Amino acid sequence: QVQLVESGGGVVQPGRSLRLSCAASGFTLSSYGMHWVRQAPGKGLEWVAVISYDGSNKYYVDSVKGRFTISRDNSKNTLYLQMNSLRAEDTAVYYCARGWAYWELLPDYYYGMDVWGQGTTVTVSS
Amino acid sequence: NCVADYSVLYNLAPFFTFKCYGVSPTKLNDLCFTNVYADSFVIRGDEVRQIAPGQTGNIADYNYKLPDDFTGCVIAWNSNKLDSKVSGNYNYLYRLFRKSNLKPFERDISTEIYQAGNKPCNGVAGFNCYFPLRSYSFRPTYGVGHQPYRVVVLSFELLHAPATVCGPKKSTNLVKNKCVNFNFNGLKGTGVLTES
Amino acid sequence: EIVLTQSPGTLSLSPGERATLSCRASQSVSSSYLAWYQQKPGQAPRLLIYGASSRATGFPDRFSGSGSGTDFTLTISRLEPEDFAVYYCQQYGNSPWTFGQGTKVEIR
Amino acid sequence: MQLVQSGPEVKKPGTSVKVSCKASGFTFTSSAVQWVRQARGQRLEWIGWIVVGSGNTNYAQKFQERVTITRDMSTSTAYMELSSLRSEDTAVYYCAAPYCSGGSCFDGFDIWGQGTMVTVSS
Amino acid sequence: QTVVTQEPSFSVSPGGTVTLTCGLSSGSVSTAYFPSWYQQTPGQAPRTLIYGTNTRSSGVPDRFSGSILGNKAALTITGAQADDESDYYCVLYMGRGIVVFGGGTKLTVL
Repeated sequence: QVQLVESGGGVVQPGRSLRLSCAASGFTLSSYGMHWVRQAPGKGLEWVAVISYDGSNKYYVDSVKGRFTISRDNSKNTLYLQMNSLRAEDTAVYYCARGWAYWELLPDYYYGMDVWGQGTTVTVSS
Repeated sequence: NCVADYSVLYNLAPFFTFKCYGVSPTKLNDLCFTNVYADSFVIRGDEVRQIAPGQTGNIADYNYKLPDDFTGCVIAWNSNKLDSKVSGNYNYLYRLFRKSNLKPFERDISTEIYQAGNKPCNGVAGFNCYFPLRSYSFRPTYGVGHQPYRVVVLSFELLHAPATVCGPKKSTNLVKNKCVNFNFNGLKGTGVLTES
Repeated sequence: EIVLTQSPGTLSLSPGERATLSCRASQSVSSSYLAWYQQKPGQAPRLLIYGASSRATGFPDRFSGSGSGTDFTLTISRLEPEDFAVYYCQQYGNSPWTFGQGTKVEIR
Repeated sequence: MQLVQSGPEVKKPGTSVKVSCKASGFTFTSSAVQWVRQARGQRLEWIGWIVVGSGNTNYAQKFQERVTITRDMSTSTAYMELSSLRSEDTAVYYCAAPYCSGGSCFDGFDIWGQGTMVTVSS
Repeated sequence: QTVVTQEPSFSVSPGGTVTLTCGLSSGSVSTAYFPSWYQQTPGQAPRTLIYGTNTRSSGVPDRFSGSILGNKAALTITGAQADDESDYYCVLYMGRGIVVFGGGTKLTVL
């Protein structure tokens, strides 16, 4: 079934790194775009990492420019969110959402976030 | 690298305007011209004539301009039932504040807001710094003025060196054992035909 | 959203003064988003100085001032006879474009 | 350069309002039209800013509702309608339209209107 | 940078019609902004409700419908249900991948 499962959550000390894994089942990653959403409890969701279907370009938010890296493996349909320079406020529940496909000709500022999994949170404290 | 026949293209939606420039709508199948580039999209009805080879207008200089020496033409039919939604299908839109006149057949892709110079708006999207596009409405019912018209603009090149789509069609039946002329595949001749 | 409350009200001056026309700002509104409107009673206000940055195309010379984010000040020196009417401090950038109170000057 | 309003109005208190500002002297394909509120010996007030190109408008806090503005592509004009206001509004409306040519143009509203005399009474 | 205008929390009895609002602080809202409305049950995964201001998600009832209201995006709820009490979030589109979320509204059902 079309599902995005996030693995790699836990306690990472400040200043360290982590490669958060996102495994996709049912659909092909190269045909759809992804959205990374940070959702802290009791507050609003926030957009961090997004990648197009073809990986032709990289988009992020200002707070995460040059400090988080997202990479893809289309050979086996896998996603690797590399975490760098973690801080205590990064603790939130992260969801991976799926963007629309090129099979349907859609305009730019591509629409996405149609389906997403349970998500996984991170813990950065010392 | 295929043969193209628009004889079957006669069968389409009743709203069908087929006017072409540089070639009459009948003599293309026999011709052996080079590659062809097409692109299509659905438009508000009133300006289907505003789009044409190289005339002024709000839409001509912003998203699509058509060269005057236009080898090829447009094919337009009605897709109102294919496009209109009860609440309105918000899916189509066009550049509205381009600070230039877009030439025919160049890629024009951008998503940043228009800025009229003067003062540094710096992405506030307030006054004198507007965001173009400003999508259509596509009401479930409306007159032909804003009726979504599916129009394809098609341009085939020339110079005959890259033979791409080309010609020879319209075959003919056979005769035997009679003095006749013939052109089997491009070679001309005359005489009698026999089983060899 | 309206906290301008320009200091000059109705004060009388003899010709050849050191007049200082000042507008405040509600927020840290960028320059060129202000306007000084000269309304003669009976007709519409006229735009002379916008944002205290540069003058308009054609208007009287030898008066111009550059202002801060919340203190736009200009100097009037030896004004001509008919520059005696209500002055409007006007704000751009904000929705709505709230308007100022008005400044009166006259002679003893 | 030229911006024209209507003349004086004598109107019955409470159906709607009709008022126009038609501009010229500049390219009206991309510009602004500014409506304000003024009255004889009265505080100046702001109405709105609109264009003909596409719907992009905001109002003051007390004029958010009971208001319509039609863009009116033709003849380089803009219409304000459907006041449903009160009777004590014998006030001036004014109009404003800056000049533009090519897209990069002035920011201020120098070409002001002349004013309208709206009178609703018994 | 712009901020979407939203309300903290609502309280409406079941079976009624309520309006959810999201607007643009930088100017008037056009449909090119692609408003989107999602429900966030606390501690769980959100479910797609409204994208494009005129389309539901697959299987969503006719109760949660979005629209445009002046310079505000409006989501209409008819026939409130006990499950409708949830956190709600808006999405606005700045070109080439800038999705913006506002304050979020806790629509509680009495």
